[PDB]
Amino acid sequence: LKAFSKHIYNAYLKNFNMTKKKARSILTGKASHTAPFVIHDIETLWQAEKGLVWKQLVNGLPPYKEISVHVFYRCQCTTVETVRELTEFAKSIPSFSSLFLNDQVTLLKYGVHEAIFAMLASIVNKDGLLVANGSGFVTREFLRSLRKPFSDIIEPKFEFAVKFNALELDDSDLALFIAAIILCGDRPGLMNVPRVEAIQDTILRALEFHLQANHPDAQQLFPKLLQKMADLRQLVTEHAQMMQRIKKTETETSLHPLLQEIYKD
Repeated sequence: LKAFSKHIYNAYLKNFNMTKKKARSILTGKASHTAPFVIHDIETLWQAEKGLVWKQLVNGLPPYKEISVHVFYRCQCTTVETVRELTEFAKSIPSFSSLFLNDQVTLLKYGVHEAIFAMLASIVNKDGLLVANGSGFVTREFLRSLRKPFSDIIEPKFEFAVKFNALELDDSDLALFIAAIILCGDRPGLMNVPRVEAIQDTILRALEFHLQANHPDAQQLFPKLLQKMADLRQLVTEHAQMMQRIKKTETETSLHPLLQEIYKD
């Protein structure tokens, strides 16, 4: 069961560009590494959009862009990229790839944002989060200063993150936690529910034993992670409701087609 756990952890190490270990060494928890440029206002954002590069979007901010919309587009680039990694992470686990492709799409459709938000914590601290593969740090206050639609879709994520990082989980813990969120036999339209439930239960029993070893002193941690999965469920529900309002009221902001395929139902 722990051999199954190491296989999930390696799938994680091979498919994710940023790990909590590496993220923690950047904002300096103890083992400092290197640099992060701070974007805390329009001037520094402009400087980042030149200095730490990025190249791909970065279009004007008057006729149909503006500081707040440009930041939202950046959020989209980031979420679509993490979706690609999550997909390769899932495909790297045998049981997941054995399922018929339609079931794989259904699982990813309803669980990728729950995983994204769980992972967001790894690169978040009370004051901000890293961007551009760790090369930058965007302050929490700056994000809050954005127009009222875009400035409040990210704030609740910080509140989750802070409370989530208090559990002090490591990458090996996260590998299993994310796998558990993706292999959820409770998703709408799942064709083979029994098979999925079976894979999930197995992931959850390996997670439980893994904590037993990894966190021998933490009490009620496993059931606590279970409540978090439930909280993540509600966080995504609120997130989608907010994405709904932006689509209805923010006529100039474009929406990535892939992210459009996820929320549609």
